[PDB]
Amino acid sequence: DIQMTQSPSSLSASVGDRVTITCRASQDIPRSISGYVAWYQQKPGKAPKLLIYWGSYLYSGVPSRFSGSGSGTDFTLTISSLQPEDFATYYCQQHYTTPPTFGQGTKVEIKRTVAAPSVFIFPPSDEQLKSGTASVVCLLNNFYPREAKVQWKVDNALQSGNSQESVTEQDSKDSTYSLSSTLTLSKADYEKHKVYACEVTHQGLSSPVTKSFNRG
Amino acid sequence: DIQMTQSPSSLSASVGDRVTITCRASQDIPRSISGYVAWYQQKPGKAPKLLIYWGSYLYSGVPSRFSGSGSGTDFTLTISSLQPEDFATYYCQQHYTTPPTFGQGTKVEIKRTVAAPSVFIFPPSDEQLKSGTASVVCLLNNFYPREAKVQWKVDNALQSGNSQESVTEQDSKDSTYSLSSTLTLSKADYEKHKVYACEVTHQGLSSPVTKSFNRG
Amino acid sequence: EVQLVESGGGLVQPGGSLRLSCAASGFNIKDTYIHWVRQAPGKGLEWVARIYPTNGYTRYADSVKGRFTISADTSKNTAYLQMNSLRAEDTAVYYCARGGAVAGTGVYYFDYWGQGTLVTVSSASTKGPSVFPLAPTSGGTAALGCLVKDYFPEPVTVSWNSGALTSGVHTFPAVLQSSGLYSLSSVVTVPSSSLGTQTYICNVNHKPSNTKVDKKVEPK
Amino acid sequence: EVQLVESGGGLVQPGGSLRLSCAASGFNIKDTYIHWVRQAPGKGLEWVARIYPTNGYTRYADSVKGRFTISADTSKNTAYLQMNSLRAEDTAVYYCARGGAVAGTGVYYFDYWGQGTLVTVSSASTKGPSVFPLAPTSGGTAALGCLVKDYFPEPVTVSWNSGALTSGVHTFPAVLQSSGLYSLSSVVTVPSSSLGTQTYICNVNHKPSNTKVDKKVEPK
Amino acid sequence: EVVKFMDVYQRSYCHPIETLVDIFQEYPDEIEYIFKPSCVPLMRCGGCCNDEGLECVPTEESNITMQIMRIKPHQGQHIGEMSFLQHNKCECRP
Amino acid sequence: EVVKFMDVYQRSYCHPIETLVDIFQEYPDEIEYIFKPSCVPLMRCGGCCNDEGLECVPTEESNITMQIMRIKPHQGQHIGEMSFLQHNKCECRP
Ligand SMILES: [Cl-]
Ligand SMILES: [Cl-]
Repeated sequence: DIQMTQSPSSLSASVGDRVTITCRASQDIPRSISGYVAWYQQKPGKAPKLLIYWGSYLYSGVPSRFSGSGSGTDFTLTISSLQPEDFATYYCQQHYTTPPTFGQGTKVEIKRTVAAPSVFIFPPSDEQLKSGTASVVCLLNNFYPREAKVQWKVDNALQSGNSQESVTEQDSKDSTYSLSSTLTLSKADYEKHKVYACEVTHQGLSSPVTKSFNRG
Repeated sequence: DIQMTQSPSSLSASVGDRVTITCRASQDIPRSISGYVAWYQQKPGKAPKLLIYWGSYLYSGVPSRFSGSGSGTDFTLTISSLQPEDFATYYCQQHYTTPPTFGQGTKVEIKRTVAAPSVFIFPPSDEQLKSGTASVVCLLNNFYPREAKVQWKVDNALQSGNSQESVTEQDSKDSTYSLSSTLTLSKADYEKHKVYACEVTHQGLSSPVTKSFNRG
Repeated sequence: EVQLVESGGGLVQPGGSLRLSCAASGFNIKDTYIHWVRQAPGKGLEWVARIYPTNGYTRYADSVKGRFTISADTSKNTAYLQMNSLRAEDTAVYYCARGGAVAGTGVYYFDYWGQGTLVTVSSASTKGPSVFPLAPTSGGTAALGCLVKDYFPEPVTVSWNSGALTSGVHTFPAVLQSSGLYSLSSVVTVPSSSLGTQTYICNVNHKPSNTKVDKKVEPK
Repeated sequence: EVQLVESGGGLVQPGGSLRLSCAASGFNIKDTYIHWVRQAPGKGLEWVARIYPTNGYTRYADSVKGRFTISADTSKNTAYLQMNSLRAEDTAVYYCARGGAVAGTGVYYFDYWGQGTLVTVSSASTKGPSVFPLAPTSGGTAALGCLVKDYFPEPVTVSWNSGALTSGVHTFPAVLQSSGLYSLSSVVTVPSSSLGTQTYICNVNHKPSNTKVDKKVEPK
Repeated sequence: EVVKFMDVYQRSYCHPIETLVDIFQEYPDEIEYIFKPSCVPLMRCGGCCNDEGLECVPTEESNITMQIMRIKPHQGQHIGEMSFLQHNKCECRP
Repeated sequence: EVVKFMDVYQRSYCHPIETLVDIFQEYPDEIEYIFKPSCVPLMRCGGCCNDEGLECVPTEESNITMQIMRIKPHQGQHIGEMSFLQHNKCECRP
């Protein structure tokens, strides 16, 4: 049984950069032995695709900026000029023995120019306002880097414990993120108040951006 | 058993001429078969020497003017530029089978410019004149071609039945012949007569040459 | 045109059973290894099992040996994984994959993968979602969306205008509410000027509950 | 330096016997075929016999089978021909010859020949020769010689001045006299001016009679 | 100073290669002669298919004619024109 | 269109020639792997000496190192550096 240790665990690099990812086999295999590792790319919610087989051969249809090498215990995947569509997790796999095993992955993020979010706020629908619940949504669209803070204000008052965020995976063409924050109240407590605001902090914004509506 | 028929039986050719001699095997052998014939040269009173082996290969030390070829039943020895020392009998030999057999030979004579004989006559010795017999000798030296007539005169009278000729083999350097005629008498009949003459006819001589001595 | 199509995923209870299928095409499974490989949510890839269809030779990961059985029916060109005594840690996307032939011998890498089938091992019950609109110049562009709320298990899909509108669309990863149901939002950015005359419909699909809802999203 | 040296020829009576030897040197007879080949006077060459010395395999011409036996003694590097029940038609020069090795197998041609040994099968008896001088301007050159008369069997040799004078020498083929003995003359041409001061000696040798005579040849 | 997997694979794979073939094999019913040389260089199917249920067999063949010394031992020798089979295209089959 | 006796003799005679050698022969104690390719081109002593009491044997030898796929069947595969014997001079001996 070979375990494969993959490194780095994650990295951030810019378009055109050379990226190098390594895989080390746990077992003592000498340098005369090679060609027992394959590498895969997995984009979010997709099946892995094979990139390199038998240590260093490029699989048909894979762009030529991908290559691999290695021997003994030590293998390498190189991306010679990183593209935005190379956002992915990359996995090595040994087939020196059965079971074949996978490294645990390297998450590659594309570092790009700073872009501030566009902010939009959404009242709850009347259809939901029946039911018993009110959901208020804030959206931060197409921003980089990923760090951003979102503050919900209700009649100037600041909220906590009633909001959940989701963030998209890095976009495969422009390298941006979007984020949603969902404020969840009882219909009761919703109907008590007038102004609902979303305040957004981000490196791209020289000062906080706030979006709001009044109920009605 | 293969018999080999060699042709020609004899020939006369000039220095520098190309000479061609053939050998035919008696048995039906097809053209895909070759290399079973050797050729030899025999000079007078000498052992044969090998010239060509395996149909067409030149034996080491043999001049390059000699060559051979053939197939099936038909073989050829060529002398590309005949030299005076090529005076010889030439024999083929088959070794397709045992017994190995020889053709019956081709006698090669060198044709050269006409040269008249030098004539000398020799009285019998006194030592022999004891014994009971007298031998008189005429010599024709270094002549070409080989045809020559020798007439013994004793006191003008012409002799018959008491003379034997010998002729040398063609000389290996100048291509000439010499000839001796020996007149054999009883001492009795020798001592009866005064003048002894040798008369010589030859193409090189515009008229007969005569040599003589008187007994004493 | 090599394809592998997995089916038979879905919700199943602890201790329960489930059979997965993989329908192969563009090749004979006779000539290759078939494998199942799974991926627990947010985690790495873990090989589970392999079949050599001709002779029916099987191998398994220790984590699944004696509970899972892999097989292949060469006449239907289909591979199966029978899963017994399921626990929560078996929850994952399950992928079928092949190892083709080179130099007259199966390769030990995975050259084609199907798109996977989610298996959720849980005691909770199926709930279909309610879908609420998210209605709106912020520099000439409006955003709109659909809040897809209270569903179980995963997954949900969302298209806009029957799959015709895909530019500017972000469908957010589902979050699990402290209630035990999922929610997600899907948004799109469209020209502000378009709002009077053009319509925007989100098509939500949650197959586990057989729910299939269209919802129009407009101002006011 | 390959050599083959035949001996043991000579006169022998009809019905008699004779053994010929061939001493080889510069090679091992072990590695080759040894042959005897003969030539009757004035005739062609006729193969008689062959030996493969190692195993002692023999082959013969029909004309000699059951009367002749060929053998080889590898330790003396010598081949033999034992000749029985000799007739006049066996009269000939007998030559030993070899067929060397090429491509690890004996060749079937004759690559070296010794110089031969004369065998004369006759009822007549040995007679040594009497040697008489042949004594002499015919254009500045004199001829002289020796008449070598009444001998049997062949051959005779003649040199001039112990083999020192060979230019201008002709030794004639022997003729058989109606008496049954042979005679021949040998002549040389020398400068006429030389006759007063230089001497000329013919050295005659007839080994069958053990005769060995020198004779001075001069005018008067 | 190490031959690379794809060279090897390429050079080893089923093809016509120059091969020294004993003549006695080609003419196994020869009681009469020994041959010189005893073996001849012919283009023949050599290599691997790398698939136990396949073998490297010729498709297209042509006769070549050679001059061979035929020795009937203790009897004689001659040079004979001998026909030998040659392979021009090899290919992997069952 | 006929090969001449001295060419043949010359081409057939004992020399190093390119020969396809099964790997299983070179490593006959291999229980563990199948090999790809299964045979490799090596310079080896081939030809005839034309003399029953002689054989064509190598004088001077050198190791060559190649990349071979080693498949442990139903277990896995890898690429292995394998040493094979080569003949640089051949010559006829007893
Ligand atoms: Cl197992
Ligand atoms: Cl016999």
